[PDB]
Amino acid sequence: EEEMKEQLKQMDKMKEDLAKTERIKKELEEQNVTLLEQKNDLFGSMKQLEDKVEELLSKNYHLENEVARLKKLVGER
Amino acid sequence: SIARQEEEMKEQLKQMDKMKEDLAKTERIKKELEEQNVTLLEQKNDLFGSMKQLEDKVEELLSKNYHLENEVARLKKLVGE
Repeated sequence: EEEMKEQLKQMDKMKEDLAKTERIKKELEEQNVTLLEQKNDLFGSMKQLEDKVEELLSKNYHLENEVARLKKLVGER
Repeated sequence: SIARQEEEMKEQLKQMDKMKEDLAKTERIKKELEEQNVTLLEQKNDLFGSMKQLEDKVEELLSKNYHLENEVARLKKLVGE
């Protein structure tokens, strides 16, 4: 009579434990998606900065050569 | 009702095992997710750090560019370019 209890009771605790663990799992999943998005956004920004760096290093070097050329023409130093 | 009780306890135990099995699977996925989130968080902070270093580099490159363009304009004005 009171034996089916101990098993039924245990089953209830397990049903609860499973529901809880699943909530944590769903929570971790949401965090995972949020982190992946934040990374992709960061990668994109880094790409734009890297391109900008390449663009400026190239323009500056050319400008430095031009400065050198224009200077010899005017007789500067 | 006894044969009925036992038959129910057997089924009950079968459901209990299926429950244990679903819990153990959820736990494996949980740990895998925890580890992935730790890795993602470390990479995020690293990217952030690198982004700040890149911005500082651009900031300086922009100042050199500004000065160079001023110099070239000053010179081209004298030559006639």
